[PDB]
Amino acid sequence: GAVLSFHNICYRVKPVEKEILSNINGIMKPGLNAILGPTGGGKSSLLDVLAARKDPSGLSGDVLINGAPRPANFKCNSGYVVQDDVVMGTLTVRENLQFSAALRLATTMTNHEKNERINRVIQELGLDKVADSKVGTQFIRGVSGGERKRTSIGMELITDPSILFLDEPTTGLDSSTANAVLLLLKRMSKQGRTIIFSIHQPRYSIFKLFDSLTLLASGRLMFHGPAQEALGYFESAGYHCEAYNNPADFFLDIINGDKPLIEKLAEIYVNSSFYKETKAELHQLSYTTSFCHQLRWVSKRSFKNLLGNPQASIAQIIVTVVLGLVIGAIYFGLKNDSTGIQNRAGVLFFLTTNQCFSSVSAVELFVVEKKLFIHEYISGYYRVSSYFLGKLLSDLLPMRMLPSIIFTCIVYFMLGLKPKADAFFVMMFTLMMVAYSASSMALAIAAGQSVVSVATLLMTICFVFMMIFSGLLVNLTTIASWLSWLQYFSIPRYGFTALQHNEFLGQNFCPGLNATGNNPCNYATCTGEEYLVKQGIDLSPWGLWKNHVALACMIVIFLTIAYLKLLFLKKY
Amino acid sequence: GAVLSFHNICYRVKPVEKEILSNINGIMKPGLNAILGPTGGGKSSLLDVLAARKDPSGLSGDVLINGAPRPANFKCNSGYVVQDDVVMGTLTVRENLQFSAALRLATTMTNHEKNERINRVIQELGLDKVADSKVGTQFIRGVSGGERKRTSIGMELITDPSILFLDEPTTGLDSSTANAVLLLLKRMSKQGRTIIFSIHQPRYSIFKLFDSLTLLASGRLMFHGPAQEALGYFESAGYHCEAYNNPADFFLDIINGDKPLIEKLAEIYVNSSFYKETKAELHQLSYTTSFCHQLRWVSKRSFKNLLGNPQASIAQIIVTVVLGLVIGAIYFGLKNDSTGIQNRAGVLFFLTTNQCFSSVSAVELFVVEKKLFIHEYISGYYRVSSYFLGKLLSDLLPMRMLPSIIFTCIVYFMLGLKPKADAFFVMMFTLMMVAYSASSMALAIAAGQSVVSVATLLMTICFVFMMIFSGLLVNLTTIASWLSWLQYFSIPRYGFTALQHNEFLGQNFCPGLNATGNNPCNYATCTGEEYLVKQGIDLSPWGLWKNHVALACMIVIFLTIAYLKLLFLKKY
Ligand SMILES: CCCCCCCCCCCC(=O)OC[C@H](COP(=O)(O)OCC[N+](C)(C)C)OC(=O)CCCCCCCCCCC
Ligand SMILES: CCCCCCCCCCCC(=O)OC[C@H](COP(=O)(O)OCC[N+](C)(C)C)OC(=O)CCCCCCCCCCC
Ligand SMILES: CC[C@@]1(O)C(=O)OCc2c1cc1n(c2=O)Cc2cc3c(CN(C)C)c(O)ccc3nc2-1
Ligand SMILES: Nc1ncnc2c1ncn2[C@@H]1O[C@H](COP(=O)(O)OP(=O)(O)OP(=O)(O)O)[C@@H](O)[C@H]1O
Ligand SMILES: Nc1ncnc2c1ncn2[C@@H]1O[C@H](COP(=O)(O)OP(=O)(O)OP(=O)(O)O)[C@@H](O)[C@H]1O
Ligand SMILES: CC(C)CCC[C@@H](C)[C@H]1CC[C@H]2[C@@H]3CC=C4C[C@@H](O)CC[C@]4(C)[C@H]3CC[C@]12C
Ligand SMILES: CC(C)CCC[C@@H](C)[C@H]1CC[C@H]2[C@@H]3CC=C4C[C@@H](O)CC[C@]4(C)[C@H]3CC[C@]12C
Ligand SMILES: CC(C)CCC[C@@H](C)[C@H]1CC[C@H]2[C@@H]3CC=C4C[C@@H](O)CC[C@]4(C)[C@H]3CC[C@]12C
Ligand SMILES: CC(C)CCC[C@@H](C)[C@H]1CC[C@H]2[C@@H]3CC=C4C[C@@H](O)CC[C@]4(C)[C@H]3CC[C@]12C
Repeated sequence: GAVLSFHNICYRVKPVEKEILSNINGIMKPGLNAILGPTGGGKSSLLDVLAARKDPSGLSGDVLINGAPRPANFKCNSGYVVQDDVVMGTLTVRENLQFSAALRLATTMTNHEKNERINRVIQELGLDKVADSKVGTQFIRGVSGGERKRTSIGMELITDPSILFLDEPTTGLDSSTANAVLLLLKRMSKQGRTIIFSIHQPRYSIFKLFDSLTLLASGRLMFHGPAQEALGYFESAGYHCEAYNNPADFFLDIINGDKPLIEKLAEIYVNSSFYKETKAELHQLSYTTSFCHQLRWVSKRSFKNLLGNPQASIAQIIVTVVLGLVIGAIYFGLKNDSTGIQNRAGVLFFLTTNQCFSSVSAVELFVVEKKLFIHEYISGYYRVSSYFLGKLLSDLLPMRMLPSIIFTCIVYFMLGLKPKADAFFVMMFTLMMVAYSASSMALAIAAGQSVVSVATLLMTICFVFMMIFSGLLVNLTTIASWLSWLQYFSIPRYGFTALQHNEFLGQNFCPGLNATGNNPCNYATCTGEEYLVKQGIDLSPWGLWKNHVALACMIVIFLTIAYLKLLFLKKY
Repeated sequence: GAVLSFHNICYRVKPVEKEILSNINGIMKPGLNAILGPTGGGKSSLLDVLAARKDPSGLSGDVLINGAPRPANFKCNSGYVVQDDVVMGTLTVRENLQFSAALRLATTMTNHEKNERINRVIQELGLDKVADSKVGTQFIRGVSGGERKRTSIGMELITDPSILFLDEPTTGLDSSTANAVLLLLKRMSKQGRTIIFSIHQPRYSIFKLFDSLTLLASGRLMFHGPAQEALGYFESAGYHCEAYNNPADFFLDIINGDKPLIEKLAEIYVNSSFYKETKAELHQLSYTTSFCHQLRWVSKRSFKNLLGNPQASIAQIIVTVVLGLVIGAIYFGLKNDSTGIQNRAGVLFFLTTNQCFSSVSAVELFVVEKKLFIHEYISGYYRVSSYFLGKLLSDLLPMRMLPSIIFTCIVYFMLGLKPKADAFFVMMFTLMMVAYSASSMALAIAAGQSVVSVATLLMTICFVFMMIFSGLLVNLTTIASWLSWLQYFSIPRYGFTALQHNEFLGQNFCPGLNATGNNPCNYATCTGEEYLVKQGIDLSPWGLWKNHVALACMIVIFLTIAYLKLLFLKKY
């Protein structure tokens, strides 16, 4: 079996440094081990500390498995259940179990066998009635909290872990289901699996199931040893219970007071035989799956989440179509007359801005998953690179490409723009590039930010500032010499400039050309080239492709920054 | 005392109609009355049904207080605690208690006395350590769940209610605090207060506190009567417990199975003496505070929430200032030259759009409170009109007015616009009006909508469509005769038109005027009046003020629509 141990553990949290956990020692031999205590004692903190999930800065003690230190593949053989559930709502139960099993369990086993285990676990936890039901979403009524909790438990139970940690496995579950869950854990722990869990308000039948007990309170350790001997240990010191029915309530009624009480009990413990014995024993003793597989399964999960979140995919497509048709009707039949310039520039500007501002929604779905991503990374699911590229090939690439195609296909021929294929495809390509660059910038800004409202604000502000330098609201030749340099950071500038260059080039907007020919007018701006020059634009085709290479470089740089912001993030 | 009763209750929920509650009967005499049952049984549903919070369409039975029907002032003397807490996070505990006491309790009592009661309740619930701490927020670490729950309880406990309903008063609380809470309830119920509550996993000491028991399961009623006699009732029929320690666990172990089991037990009950007796008894028996006070306290709460939510007030002000300065630097020194027209129109358009699009954030804070508003309305806090006007005088009026002032004060003199006071104040007034109209439209759209992402999408789309008709992106004289009518629904059109009219009117943009004077150029658009005409604008001052009256009418109409959308909302 696995004989976990610890000695002289202490912990600190930061400015001022608070000591959540003080001197703690104990041994957790195979079987069933529990951690009772009141709220705020330090239950969850200790549990994470034992499962290598707290920053090692505060930790100041030795955690040893079987005497030898922590194995490097430790996280590949231990499961951890979270106090607050982390389960993708837009998926079903079975999808999530398949995902966890697929990424964590080895791929030598056939898919039929993994599905077999999944069915077995569903039976064990009593989830047949909601096996295929969707977990909670803001649009669909969610499954009951108990079923969600059992799902979180199963996602880790399927891994066949030799060591298992649970933080409040039974919170909100009715008594019968909780009894079923714990009987299952006992049946499993009688095979060598070393289980460690916290719990609130057990019943006596449960309390007889224990094999080792730990009692945390205000950081300090009150008692550690066999479950049976705890009552007698207290009996000797005092509190002749003889009246309470459930020993757990009795144990807490002493912590809660029913010189300082905490210190008194803790010193009684350190003067107990149990602590001497455990100090004696302590002193005496002292990735699974390749890159491609991770990428594929992450991308599939994101496919499903995106299709199930119908405010960034379907709403976006529909509004794009409606806008395209409306624009087509409004600007219909563009004329080479006085009004031609205004309409043409306006439509191009609108398309550019809409592409730029349509990326906020997609990244926002990337922000919310932060916590989920951290939990899944620590647990040992996927690398960082895999998660990044997966979310890219699932969200950024597919959905952002379509709007440009639809917009151009509808608009170009209704309005009456340049009647050449080259211009058509150039317009489509340019819109794609601005869209991707905006999404990249949003990812860079919003990567590793917990809150969405702040990120949305920042991105919106940045886009506004970029828009002021587009080329239509202000003429860029009037910009002061000490601020024109800012115009090179503007995505809309490159997109709009490139769209204007390929449209106005072969155009003349003064209808009377013989009349215009004899005496041209100084302040007339008849032709497209003159307007182009006045806005400060080159005429050479290099003057067009320069914007595209700039956009590509921006894409590369911003994606790299996002990857690093994720990499040096605090995953603890 | 208060002798509640019910008879033949049934309930339905809708398309297909599901019957959540079947035949139910019982009496809840003064004292302590509990409602045990498993998840999904119908606990919360029954509790709401008894407290007049379910739509009366499904209800099909008689709820009688002391034989006489439900008094009209019933909600003025009964408190109701919610299963999921509804407590304003941005406030402290004491602020919330003051708010509830101020609006619900009468104003004859002095404020010192109300504060006295608040302190007493804080002592009763054990919240001295977190009395002034802020409740959970997305920026500040939140207080523990137990303290939040106790706060929700106190907000209703302070009312001195003759009848009190609780849905899971003790969920997540540690045993000691829960014991304290229930001992408090018992001490209070021994004075005539009739308490009715649900609960999960009581302990035996608690179970002895009961005076009446109700056992719901899958809608059906399993047992109703004195707490003591329940065990013997089962004993007679079966299940010779004699082994379980806590009777509550025993009672549920029979519902959960530890021809159909549910129907069998229910029929055993209807064949019991208890049901005969209660059927016999049933057959035998068968605003506080004015408008101004509500308005003031609602407005104060919104002051505090807005100042505590630093993403719609402080961020907005700061970004406004930064944008104003940047604009001032960019367009600095506008010249009456060829470029004058483009820069002038662009700056005006930008200000208009920014005012229009800056209203999404404020309304979004109005959306999230929907659920809270419904709960507070039903409980009997405030009228609808009060809540509306309060949120208006707190959020819409103050914050939306400032941006225009700041924008104009900074911009007008840096750029070099019309050097006349009249134009300055006209510009300020116009910006105010567009801002208010946009906020009104957002309120109309977002009133009575549960989700924020959908509302944000809708408002953004509407503003975009309005913007396409502003007057700059497209010339409105080229619009087809069968779509120009849509331009009269555009707020930015009125604002932008009014800003342009008072600026370009006294301007000439062709620098060589003697050169221009001898031979004017057809396609020249030198003066401001010509450009104004070409965009399709009247020159008479009525041609300016018409936009303002239109904006005012839009404001009035949209606010009225919002009020009605709230009024005919389903408050049940
Ligand atoms: C003048 C108008 C035209 C020019 C507009 C320029 C926009 C540039 C946008 C890209 C910047 C970027 O990508 O920011 C990248 C930075 C990089 O973060 P980090 O340093 O690696 O943090 C490391 C974190 N650790 C320690 C955990 C690793 O992300 C941020 O700081 C997030 C906030 C950025 C706000 C930027 C607002 C800029 C407003 C400019 C107003 C004049
Ligand atoms: C060219 C410039 C275009 C400008 C368009 C501006 C439209 C503004 C209308 C506001 C009406 C309003 O807000 O009314 C309020 C309505 C609902 O009202 P209700 O049914 O009474 O709900 C009360 C029901 N109760 C009483 C039972 C509770 O909200 C909405 O419908 C929100 C959807 C509006 C979508 C607008 C999309 C426009 C697309 C146009 C494509 C050509
Ligand atoms: C989508 C229309 C447009 O992109 C455009 O092409 O013209 C200009 C402009 C636009 C959108 C927005 N703004 C603008 O000035 C300001 C703005 C704020 C928005 C906010 C508030 N931000 C200031 C954080 C949102 O929450 C959601 C969408 C938002 N969209 C916009
Ligand atoms: N990262 C942290 N930053 C600040 N305070 C913390 C941090 N982690 C814990 N604490 C503080 O330590 C105290 C106890 O936290 P802890 O995680 O141990 O809860 P707990 O004892 O396990 O009870 P429960 O399971 O119900 O959450 C709390 O007051 C908490 O504020
Ligand atoms: N408005 C509703 N729409 C759809 N289903 C509903 C609605 N109200 C109740 N139900 C369903 O009726 C069943 C019983 O719901 P109920 O509210 O009574 O549970 P409960 O008594 O509150 O238990 P608990 O408080 O622990 O969650 C549930 O399956 C629930 O989904
Ligand atoms: C119908 C037209 C005229 C409306 C204009 C387009 C916008 C306002 C409409 C078009 C289709 C709509 C979507 C249609 C379907 C869904 C799925 C539903 O579970 C939530 C709302 C949501 C996401 C709608 C949001 C609003 C929406 C995007
Ligand atoms: C951290 C982020 C914002 C870095 C910003 C880097 C951007 C602005 C850099 C990356 C590559 C650069 C471009 C490289 C080459 C060209 C072609 C030249 O004939 C004009 C300048 C131009 C177009 C540069 C403009 C600035 C540019 C686009
Ligand atoms: C481009 C310029 C104008 C950006 C303006 C950003 C300023 C105005 C915004 C951006 C993010 C905002 C911060 C977001 C979160 C917090 C944490 C909170 O505990 C105090 C307020 C504080 C610190 C906000 C203050 C306002 C803030 C700093
Ligand atoms: C439910 C919502 C969309 C109501 C829409 C009502 C708006 C569009 C109505 C309300 C008041 C109306 C305005 C009242 C007076 C004038 C002045 C006149 O010289 C031109 C028309 C104009 C400007 C009207 C246009 C239409 C108008 C603005």
